[PDB]
Amino acid sequence: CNFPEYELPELNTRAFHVGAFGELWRGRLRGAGDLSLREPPASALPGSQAADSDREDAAVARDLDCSLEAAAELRAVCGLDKLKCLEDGEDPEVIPENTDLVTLGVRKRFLEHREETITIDRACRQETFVYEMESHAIGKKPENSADMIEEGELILSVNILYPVIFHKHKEHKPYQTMLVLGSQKLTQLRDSIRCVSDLQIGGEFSNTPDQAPEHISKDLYKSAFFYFEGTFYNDKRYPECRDLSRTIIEWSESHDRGYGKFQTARMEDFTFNDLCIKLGFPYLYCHQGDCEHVIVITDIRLVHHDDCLDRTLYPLLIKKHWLWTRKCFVCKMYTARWVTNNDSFAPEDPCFFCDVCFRMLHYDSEGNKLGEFLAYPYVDPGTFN
Amino acid sequence: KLFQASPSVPAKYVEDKEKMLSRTMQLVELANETWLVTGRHPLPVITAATFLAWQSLQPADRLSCSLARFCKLANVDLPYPASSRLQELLAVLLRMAEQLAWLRVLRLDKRSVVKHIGDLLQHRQSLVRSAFRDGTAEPALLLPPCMLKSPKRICPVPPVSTVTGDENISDSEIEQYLRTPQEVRDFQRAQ
Amino acid sequence: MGHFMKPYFKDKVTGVGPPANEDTREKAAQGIKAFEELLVTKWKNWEKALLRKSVVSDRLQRLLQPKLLKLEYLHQKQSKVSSELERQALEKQGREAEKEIQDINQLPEEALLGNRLDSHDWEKISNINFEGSRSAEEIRKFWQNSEHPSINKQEWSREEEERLQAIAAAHGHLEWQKIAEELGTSRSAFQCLQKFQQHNKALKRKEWTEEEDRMLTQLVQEMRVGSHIPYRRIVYYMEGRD
Amino acid sequence: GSTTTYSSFRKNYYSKPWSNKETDMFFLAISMVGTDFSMIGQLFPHRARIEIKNKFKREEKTNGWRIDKAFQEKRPFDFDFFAHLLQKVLAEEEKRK
Amino acid sequence: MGTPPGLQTDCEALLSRFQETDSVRFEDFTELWRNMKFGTIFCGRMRNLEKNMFTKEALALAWRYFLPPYTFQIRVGALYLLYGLYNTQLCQPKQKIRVALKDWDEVLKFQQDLVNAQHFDAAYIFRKLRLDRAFHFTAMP
Ligand SMILES: [Zn+2]
Ligand SMILES: [Zn+2]
Repeated sequence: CNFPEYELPELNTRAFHVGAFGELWRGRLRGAGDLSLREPPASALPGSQAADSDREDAAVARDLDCSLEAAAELRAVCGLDKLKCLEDGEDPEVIPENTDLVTLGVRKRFLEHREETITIDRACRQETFVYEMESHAIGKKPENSADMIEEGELILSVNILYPVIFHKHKEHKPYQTMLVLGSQKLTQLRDSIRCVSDLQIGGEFSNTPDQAPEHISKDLYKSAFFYFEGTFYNDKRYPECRDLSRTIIEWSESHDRGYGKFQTARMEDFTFNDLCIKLGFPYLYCHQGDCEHVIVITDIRLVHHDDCLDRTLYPLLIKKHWLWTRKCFVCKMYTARWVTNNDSFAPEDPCFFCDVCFRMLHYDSEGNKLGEFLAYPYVDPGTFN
Repeated sequence: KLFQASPSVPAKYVEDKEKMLSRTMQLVELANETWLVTGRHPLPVITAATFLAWQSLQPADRLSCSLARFCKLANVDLPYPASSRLQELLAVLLRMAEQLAWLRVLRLDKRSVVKHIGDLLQHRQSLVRSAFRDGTAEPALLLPPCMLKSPKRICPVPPVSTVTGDENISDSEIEQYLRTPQEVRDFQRAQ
Repeated sequence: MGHFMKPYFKDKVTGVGPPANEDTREKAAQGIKAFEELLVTKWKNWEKALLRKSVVSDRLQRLLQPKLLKLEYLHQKQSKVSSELERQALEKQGREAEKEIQDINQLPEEALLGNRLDSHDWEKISNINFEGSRSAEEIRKFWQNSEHPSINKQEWSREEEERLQAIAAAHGHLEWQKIAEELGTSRSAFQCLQKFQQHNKALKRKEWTEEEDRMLTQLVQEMRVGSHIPYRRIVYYMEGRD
Repeated sequence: GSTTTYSSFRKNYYSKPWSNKETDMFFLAISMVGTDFSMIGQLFPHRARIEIKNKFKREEKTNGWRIDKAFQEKRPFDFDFFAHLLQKVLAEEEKRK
Repeated sequence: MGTPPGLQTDCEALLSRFQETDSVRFEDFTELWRNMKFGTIFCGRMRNLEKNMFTKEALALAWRYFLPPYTFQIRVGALYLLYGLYNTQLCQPKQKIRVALKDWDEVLKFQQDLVNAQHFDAAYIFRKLRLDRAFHFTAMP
């Protein structure tokens, strides 16, 4: 069945079909309205429930199979005054001393040792990006009706790992996390990806540095594909696209290289609902022929009224990882725009140069080449990350 | 199977047969004159030489391999003595290695000596005559291992002797070799 | 689960991936570099010591091996000739070699190193002594431009700093080989430019200008989300920053 | 299936080493039974007659004096007590270990 | 990250001490909640990200005690714990309890069980969490 379950606890799940999985949610939620994108009433203190009583008591009596007076009793009984140890207005910035929590004692040990001139600051907590992604998008609705999430829509969370693996650490991962819609297609996720590999450029231009190539790799090549459950999904919307799946298969299935038989679909063939997939299992996306991305589905769920409902922001970026810039070797403070080989001036080969440093060191007042070296323009993936 | 590419051996394992067989000759010729061939199963010598020759042709590519790891690629089952021959031959070649100062400077050992056999093979006839302590017409002993372990004493004259065989015999020794009737009954019970 | 790290496909018997595709081959033809080419590792001290060891061994071998070739060819010829006087003359040449090996072995390390621009076997060093871990030309640059003892490795003096800053203007802060040569302290153009740019006021900024403000505002408006911006990645576009 | 097949001398297959307490029982057997290696092979079901002969050949190289000393220190013979002594001492050796 | 610092002991101590009352009423749980002042946990200089992610993990932790194999009374206490955690949080929007598809039908059947036990405080609090839409329809908790 398309019934989720762990294969490895808290690490990956057993496979299920996305569309049937969404319908399994909605078979338990459709008509009930809990999946709706419309604002419901909420709790309050028992002293101000009078206005909501006329609407709440009857429904509570219906659902709990009790009387109206029993519903009113339960409503006043379960008021938030029984739980609000914090008054409405107390700030979170200070630990309330009127507590017995072990958690708040440990928090006391965290905070008190920072209260010194060497450590007093309001800097980052552990990481920066996530709440910025939430706050700018959460609870918003679109300006266009065509960019409005359907009620009960499946919301997927996909981690796209960077091609630059840390290669000294394997526990934590370099990635940016992306939300996609069940009804949407792979085309939209591929188009939304801003990866630096599309910006790849080259060519040797030590003699004429200003004749840097006019075309980025995106203008020269457009091949890209996802891969799930043994199926490649290759783009063929443009003449710069090539179905890489054929060549991969033609070599991989020639021997018992350790992988199963694969099949070929196009990128535009599948919506995210059409997949049969596992959560947490490593999958593959590749583009520009060489930039392989490890794809991990980290969450999938129905939409809710508190979510970001503005599809102009979708596919929605929700997390990112912070690569370092390639600073020039000359000044060591500034990111390089050039890289040189066989350089008679540089102490090492290769050597990275910022635009200014490159130009003064290797050229005279008229731009004439000085010394022996080869030069290449450089776009920094540690900057364009 | 090293002479062509195959899904089991990519090119970095592929090699030219002529070079390998030549190298093995230049090693086996050392083996015999260094007494290693005589009185042993001959094949382990070939296996050891081929393994190391194949490595030394591309040491940067091939130093990471092993006996069985190499052989099972060729679907070859290897001698267990090949380990003995290997240890023996590395012991020999380091003793050649010290003879040359421009090899001596690198402080060669088990790991590193392999990638210089191409260097040593050019001058091996000088290395042996600079290395052996047996400089006689007919510092290292050029002898088979059977006494490279050295005698505990160099075979002093044996005690060839005779005795008086005609003496009387102590009957007590004879009666010690006899079971008493109590012991006879014990064995009968045990049987 | 970390086994699926790049390459996502890796063969189980040899570890190799799929062969080169059309797009990658055309990119290589066009000279478009791969991001794996950007990985550079630091020279740790034993690497430099091993480099000096390799260079001195290369020089020692370049010296001795022709000598020993002469010696052994002489000995081979001697082993077959029957004329006694010719035998003794060949022996005399063998004695020449026998003396010379002892003398050259007694040479010190610096004399073995010789001059900065002498001929050394970068290829063999790279793929045998360094096993290909560092390429031949990388080793060549490192040695000949930083590691050979003839390179000025000393700290910058106040007079050197001031004369650098003064004579840099005479060449327009360009053509830094000429600046290094005019400095007279055997500095390299790269060394002079590095020392200049780590203090040059024109590069490192306490100031602000209109185009820097314009593009800083544009990138902030483009890329900021709430409180976060990529502070030190905006450096690539507005110059002189860190 | 290949022509590289090795052939070498397999008649030295791995036999079970001898224990020190087992050696002590061997000596008290020379004291108690004698040099009837077939009979000793019966008192030690885990050892066969050839093992007894090899044991004697190994012992005689250095321990002839102990062989004689045990042989003169004679004890009355009982198979049943012998077997009990063996397995009890072996169990005690395992429990100590 | 998983289980938050020091939260596991506080949650289990509250649940065990509630279980030792041999009572299911939300009133007993609230007196216990207010003696130790558990609602204060959402103060203590947690900036917005920390606050939201702490609320998420606290709700997911309490979910495990709301689920089987725990018995009726302990699950009722864990439902009250979820209730307190959700309604005393200081997040905007109110962060959600992660409920698996494998858990949702069982939890609705548990609502019916709470109703059938005539033990209506827990049933009302569950319905009220549904009205707040605290529960979230995620594949995994
Ligand atoms: Zn990419
Ligand atoms: Zn610079």
